[PDB]
Amino acid sequence: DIVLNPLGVPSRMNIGQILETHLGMAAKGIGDKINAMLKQQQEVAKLREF
Amino acid sequence: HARSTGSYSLVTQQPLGGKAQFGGQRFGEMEVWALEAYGAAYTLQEMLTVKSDDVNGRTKMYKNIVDGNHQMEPGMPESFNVLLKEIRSLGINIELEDE
Amino acid sequence: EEFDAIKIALASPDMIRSWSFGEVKKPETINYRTFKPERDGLFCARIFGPVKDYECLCGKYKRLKHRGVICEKCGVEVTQTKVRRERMGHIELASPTAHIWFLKSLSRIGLLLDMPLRDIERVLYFESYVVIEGGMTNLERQQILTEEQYLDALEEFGDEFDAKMGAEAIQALLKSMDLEQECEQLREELNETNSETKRKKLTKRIKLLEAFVQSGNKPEWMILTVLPVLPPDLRPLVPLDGGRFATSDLNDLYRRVINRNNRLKRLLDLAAPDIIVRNEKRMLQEAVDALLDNGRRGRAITGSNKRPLKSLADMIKGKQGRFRQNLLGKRVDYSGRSVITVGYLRLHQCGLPKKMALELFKPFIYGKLELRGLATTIKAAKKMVEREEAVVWDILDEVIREHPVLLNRAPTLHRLGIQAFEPVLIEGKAIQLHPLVCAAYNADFDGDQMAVHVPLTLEAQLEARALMMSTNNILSPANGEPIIVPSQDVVLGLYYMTRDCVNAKGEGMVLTGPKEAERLYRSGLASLHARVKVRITEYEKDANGELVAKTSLKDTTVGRAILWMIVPKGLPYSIVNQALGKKAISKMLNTCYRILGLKPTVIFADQIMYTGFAYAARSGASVGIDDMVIPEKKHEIISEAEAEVAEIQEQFQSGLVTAGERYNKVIDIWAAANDRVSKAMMDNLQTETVINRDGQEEKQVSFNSIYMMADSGARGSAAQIRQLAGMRGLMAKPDGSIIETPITANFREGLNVLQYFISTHGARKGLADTALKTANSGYLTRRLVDVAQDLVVTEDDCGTHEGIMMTPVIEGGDVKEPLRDRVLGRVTAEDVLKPGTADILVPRNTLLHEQWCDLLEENSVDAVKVRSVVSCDTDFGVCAHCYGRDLARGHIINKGEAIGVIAAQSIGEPGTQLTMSSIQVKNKGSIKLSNVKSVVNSSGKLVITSRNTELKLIDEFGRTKESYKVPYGAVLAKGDGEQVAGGETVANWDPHTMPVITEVSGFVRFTDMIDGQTITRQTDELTGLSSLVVLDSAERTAGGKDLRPALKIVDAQGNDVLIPGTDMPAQYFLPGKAIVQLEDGVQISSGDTLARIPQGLPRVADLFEARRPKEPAILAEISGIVSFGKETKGKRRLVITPVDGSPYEEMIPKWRQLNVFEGERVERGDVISDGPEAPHDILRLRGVHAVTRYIVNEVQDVYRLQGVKINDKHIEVIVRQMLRKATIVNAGSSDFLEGEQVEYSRVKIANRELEANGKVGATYSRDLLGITKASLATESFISAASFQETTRVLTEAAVAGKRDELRGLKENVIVGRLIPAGTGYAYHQDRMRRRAAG
Amino acid sequence: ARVTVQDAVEKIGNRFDLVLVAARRARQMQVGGKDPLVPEENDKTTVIALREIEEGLINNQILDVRERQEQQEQEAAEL
Amino acid sequence: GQNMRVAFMPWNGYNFEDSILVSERVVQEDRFTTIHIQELACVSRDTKL
Repeated sequence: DIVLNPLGVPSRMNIGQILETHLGMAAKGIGDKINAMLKQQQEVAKLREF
Repeated sequence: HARSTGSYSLVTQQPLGGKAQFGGQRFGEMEVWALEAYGAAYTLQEMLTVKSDDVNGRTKMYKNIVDGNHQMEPGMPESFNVLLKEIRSLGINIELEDE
Repeated sequence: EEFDAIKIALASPDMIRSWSFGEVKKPETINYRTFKPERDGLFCARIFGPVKDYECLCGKYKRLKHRGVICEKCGVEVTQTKVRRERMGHIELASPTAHIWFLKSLSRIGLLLDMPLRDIERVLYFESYVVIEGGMTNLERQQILTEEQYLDALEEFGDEFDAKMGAEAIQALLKSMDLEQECEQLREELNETNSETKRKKLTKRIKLLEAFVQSGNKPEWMILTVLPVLPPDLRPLVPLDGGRFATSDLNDLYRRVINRNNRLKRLLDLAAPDIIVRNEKRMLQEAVDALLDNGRRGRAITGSNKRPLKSLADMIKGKQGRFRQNLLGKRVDYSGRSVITVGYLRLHQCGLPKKMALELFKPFIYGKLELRGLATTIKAAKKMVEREEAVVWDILDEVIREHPVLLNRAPTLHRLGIQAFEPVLIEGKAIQLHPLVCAAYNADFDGDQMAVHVPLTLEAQLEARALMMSTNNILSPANGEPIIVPSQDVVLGLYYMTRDCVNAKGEGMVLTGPKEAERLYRSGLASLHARVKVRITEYEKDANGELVAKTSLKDTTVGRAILWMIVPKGLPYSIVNQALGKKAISKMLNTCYRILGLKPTVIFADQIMYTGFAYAARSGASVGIDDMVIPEKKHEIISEAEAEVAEIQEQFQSGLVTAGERYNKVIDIWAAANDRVSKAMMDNLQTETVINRDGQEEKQVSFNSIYMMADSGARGSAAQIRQLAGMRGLMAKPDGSIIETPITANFREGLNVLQYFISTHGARKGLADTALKTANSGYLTRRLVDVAQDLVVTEDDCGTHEGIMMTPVIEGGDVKEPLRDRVLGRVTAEDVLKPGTADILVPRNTLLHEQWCDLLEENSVDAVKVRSVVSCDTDFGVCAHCYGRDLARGHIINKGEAIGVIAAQSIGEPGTQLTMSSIQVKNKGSIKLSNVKSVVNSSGKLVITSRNTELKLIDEFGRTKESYKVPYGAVLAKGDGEQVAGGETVANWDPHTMPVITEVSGFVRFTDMIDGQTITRQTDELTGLSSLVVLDSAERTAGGKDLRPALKIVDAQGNDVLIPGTDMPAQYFLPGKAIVQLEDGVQISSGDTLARIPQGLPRVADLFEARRPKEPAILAEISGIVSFGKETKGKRRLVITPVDGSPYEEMIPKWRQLNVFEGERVERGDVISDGPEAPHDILRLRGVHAVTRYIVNEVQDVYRLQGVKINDKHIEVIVRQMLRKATIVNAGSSDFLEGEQVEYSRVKIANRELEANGKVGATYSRDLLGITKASLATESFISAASFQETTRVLTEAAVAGKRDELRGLKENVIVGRLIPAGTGYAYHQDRMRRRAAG
Repeated sequence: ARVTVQDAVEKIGNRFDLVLVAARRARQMQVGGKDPLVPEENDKTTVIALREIEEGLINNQILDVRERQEQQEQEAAEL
Repeated sequence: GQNMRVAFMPWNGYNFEDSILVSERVVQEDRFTTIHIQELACVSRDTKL
């Protein structure tokens, strides 16, 4: 839903935004797996373990 | 913001500034340098003659614009008359040397 | 109505009474119950006019029933309310009071009366008497008097003498003075004594009195007797919405003055004691002074809010005065403001939102609706546009069409800040902007606002379309390079698509056209970057205006074939057969413009932008964390640096190395480690791509996105990747020293807390300088453009004589700007001929375009006489042939435009960007010596005995390649005319030991060497070869210091050995710090020594300010022998004894090293004392050409250091206006030494030596001022009064009685007339022919 | 022409004279009701003058003759 | 503020100089929708008329 220019990263010296992007993607992937498995309700203990 | 014809000041009768009170942009000093560098005398003459400082100039401009005739009639700026009166009241004589 | 000039003078009481329609007596201003003004108050409707249009106070005469009758019930005349803005009033002052401008401004009455200011101030304060006239000889005129001896005079004489106090005394003094007697007396007595300290003051006295003579301006009007008052409208007391009032402090000042005036009126007839009358007069004077200028003479009179009250002078001066914020720059109508946004638009189209479109052109909508007949009346049209019906949009779609609109972005640095675009209606809120123009605006899409203006009249539309359209503006006025270069994304796409990959797809396939190549790419059967064979038909215009085609087959990548659909049938294929970087695109755009034309250039640029955006979108490039590679040697280099860091720390703690040496070693090793890390970074980043194609392995150019964005120049640089992935160098703490502990880590690995804290120092300092110095940049721009007001072309060619010699900048280092570009666009001043004699290319004037430049660079020409702006002989302007061709258009400049404003903007715009022993030959050539006093040393080699010699490297053609400086008494390992290769140490000299080497050979016996009075006996404690020691004045005995210790050369018989070929004696004089090497009895040969003598933005602002350097270099004004006279009396003295002329003597600092001695001969304009040089001295000794070259080179150095290119012609034009004053030394038509204008002197001598008169005129000398003084010292007074120090120029033009013919640009800008530039010139030529014809 | 004004300047000789001559032509073209000697082909008021001076039909020397014959014939009609 | 997906890719020049390209979905679901409250004052006085 959001498109940003890539050339604005290097000269601006702000690299932490790339790490933040990767961290956010990883967090959303974890949450996506959590909700995907939640729709089927395998086991309360399985959710606890995960 | 966008102004066509609105308020005018009291002492110098220029259009005011600020969106909240509906006033026009300030045609700053540097863009005058740029425009006179270009060489478009008429454009800056309109900018500082018929837009802000002519009581009977802008009225005639509006009238004949509504009449479909975009003809310009010049006039002495009011902010120059106030300057003349002030400098005369300061005690220094000043006259407009007519032909 | 129409006028010709403006008149300024003093106001006599007669006309101050004439102007006023009445006089005020009542301090009241308005009623409280009602709101009608009172009689003879500050708002009296009788005096100033009716409050409401065509109405009287009571109602007897109204509604134009009586046109101009005066209502007898009240006494007011019925007319418009505009007369209130013009009617004036006066107040009769019971006691005369002194004007403040002519008292504190430096004095204009102090000189006129020749009295000290303190005495006048004492007299005005009722403290000391002044004798207007004394019958007896005991007293005399203008003698200050204390009370006790005043009473003594009263009892001694009484009525015989006349003395009194107050401003009445000053008025009587002015009355008693006779101007003509002083005029004839001071002028005559001035010539009797040449007291140079008093010549200037006497000349000023004579000038002031003669101005009073021929101005018709009596000094009696200097003291105010009746005071004018401002019209009520300009000092409005108007009601507020909340039932309160607000008024100007002028009302308070007038109330105070009138109150104490009538109080003094009552006290005068109350016969009160004179003490109270003196007090009341003092306070009357104080009040009138406060009214004229509050915070000038005493304590500023504050108001109810404990703030100083704004006097009417404060309303006319400063940044807040009427001149700057209300006359030059004004608020404007028919404008709007919005936020900026990006667009697919054409180059001449701007996205205007619909909501503001109807608001701006609303009067046009009313008119079009009236003419179209859908609206019966104007207010019906107003209702319709309020209802925004579809018809109003139907009108809008064509009302805006073909109607340009001006766009502005504050601040407007240079001429390109205002651009005319064709509007295109868009449904949104923000102004859409074509991306290519952004670089022209220096605007980035991060919330920056934009202003939109609309021209009304047909002339304005024509000017906007023909002159202000963005298509017309491609090249900078500063220099001819393009401004429409694609910034970051188009170049990225082009650099991506014009690439070569060795193993991509379908490589080697042979094709016959670009169209099927693009269909292959769209089908995906062939990669974008793949080597193929393509058939291409290109064109050339070798014939005289005809295009001829050639078809061939070339090996190229797919993208270079696709791009061929864009080139407009006029460029060779080789121009699109590269990687297409930033510089490639810029230079190919320039070539396309200079070969084909203008419209194909803009069409080609638009298509380039479209295709670049499209393929940049098609490709896809991102910034991943893995792209930030880290070389594996970083920590190894860190360890291999800290090892010797600890080693150096241990050495320092041992004590065998000093702190400074340790600092130098550690900074050097850290710099070496940083260089190694950066080299590893670039090695890992530039050729990281290793790929195989039907082979083993090959390294190609990197496919990393970071390398693509760095190499192509779209954004950033390879130096930035050093801090991106490597250690962030070393930074300097704000004191000035550089921290020896660097930031070994990088952004990718993160930082330590203390590392970030250290970097914050540099970050905050960098922010601070940017935040501060832009104000100095703006002030510099204002001062530059102020003096560059009226530089407009008046003629095409004045037919002047030779101008300025031109040379490349090979001096110092490598050739930075060759003759190719430094003369491109100039016009020669003489018949320049090729190195082959009698081969002339120019009839003393031609336009040096690229072809003539190629012809001359093919030849070995190195110097040309070109026509300069300063050398122009045109009066009140410059001619085109003295100036050169335009840079915005490329052709010769046509008359009408203004050069000063554009040049000042060009040199002021980059201001915000520029905030901050042996000689080795480098290349093969012939060694030449310039102005050499050659001599042969004891070893037979060539050595130098002068300071004015330079080393030159002549190539095989004859033109010099390198230039170097060789000092006096140096040793050279080569002679003159030696053709030697580079890499050899040719010249050698001790950095400290300055020899006194003898050019002749003979016996050396110690002469004039008396021990115990001039020299001391000291011997070397190790070698023993020593002689008598000569020290400076502070260390040697004063008994023998009268004579300079001279060591002449003698022979066996004991006679002086004269110079070979000359009868002048040859002896040397020994200054201080001179210890003779050889002993007595021994001799030296030629070239051997006798005694060894051991040894940003403001930087460009001070040159235009003509600041005197702290230690100016002293030069000689005449030739001849240099000798020394007075010794050690405050400062030394230097005599000059020329061949036939005079004893020119002046103070010389003995504490500074000299270049010559007692026995030397020096010509005029030569370096005697070292150090920085004063431009005033350069102009005084050498011609204007020298100072022009000095200024242009010095200013160009700073701009070169920051990598900003400016055509030189934009600099000396200011110098052209910088050299405008002259000082007379002769007589015949003017005073003895008054300053005037050099063109005025030229028009004075244009008849004094011509047929009108044989020879009576005077000879002059050019003068150089500061930029501000030159701006102020002009013929017009409004031009100076609109810039700075308005009070001083006003008060001097008043007494001078000047008039201004309205020649300058800003003069007509203030007056509202047409500005004499472009079309305004075409109008003023008609007006001047009219006034010539009467 | 319409977007560029190159070939008109040769018929005139200067950049600052083309605006004046175009304005003087368009004045009588609009308020004087004069039919432009260039075909209109759906063009606005201040562009047909530019096109006409591109094809070079008017000039200051010949813009001052047809305005004098009309006034002399008007005076003949009155007298 | 909010948090959403983001890709670093130059799209047709609509992100030419630090500009932001936005999707219709975020406007559909009102992620950045804000609320503004203003106050207007009408004053009644006793004028001499």
